[PDB]
Amino acid sequence: KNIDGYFKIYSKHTPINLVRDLPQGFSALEPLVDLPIGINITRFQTLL
Amino acid sequence: FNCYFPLQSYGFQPTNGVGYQPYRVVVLSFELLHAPATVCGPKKSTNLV
Amino acid sequence: VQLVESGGGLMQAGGSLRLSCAVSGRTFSTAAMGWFRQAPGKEREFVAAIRWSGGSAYYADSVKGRFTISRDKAKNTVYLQMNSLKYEDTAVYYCASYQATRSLLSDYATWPYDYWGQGTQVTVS
Ligand SMILES: *[C@@H]1O[C@H](CO)[C@@H](O)[C@H](O)[C@H]1NC(C)=O
Repeated sequence: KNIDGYFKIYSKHTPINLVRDLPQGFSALEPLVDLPIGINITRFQTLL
Repeated sequence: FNCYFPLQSYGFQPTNGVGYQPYRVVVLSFELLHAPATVCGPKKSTNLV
Repeated sequence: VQLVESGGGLMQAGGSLRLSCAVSGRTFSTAAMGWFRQAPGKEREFVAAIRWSGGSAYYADSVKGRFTISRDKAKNTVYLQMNSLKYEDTAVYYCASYQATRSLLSDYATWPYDYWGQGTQVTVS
């Protein structure tokens, strides 16, 4: 998310046993990065 | 005639007058935009009691 | 900068000869190259100067209309084409670089320069 000029990145790694969709269950994401960019963002894409 | 190069060299010799001696100059300008402020001072701490 | 002259030698009056002077190091875009000559027992005398950017040329009266100075930027070389050789033109010619960006090209006739080549002998018969 991109709020108040800060780019915040939260994440969580979990083990799973499921090949179709998102596992059902619950886990919280701890913050990883807070970037003070002040950059307007409106679009994004993924890189594989 | 009436067509000159805009620049000219400085004469910096060790024996030159202080008025004509070379001086290194740095001008620091401070900017507050619609962005996070990312250049801050040291903000010194103290001991804990 | 390092200056290396070439092209001197013996020529008959009326002939033509091309001197070369390769410029290396800090070849400034807003500098100039000049050719000067010193005859035995005489003081060094300005001959011709050319500004590196644009190639406008300035000549001493003693050589105006006879000699041409040119430079090849890509090769960082200045050339002196010595046409209509005369007895008085006999001298050692040295190529020098003007690190002083002078607005008025004619000022390079009297400016004391910074670095000097080794010299090449020209003898006019
Ligand atoms: C971001 O976009 C809004 C409107 O699209 C604009 O008012 C604002 O100046 C922009 N901010 C930056 C830092 O480009």
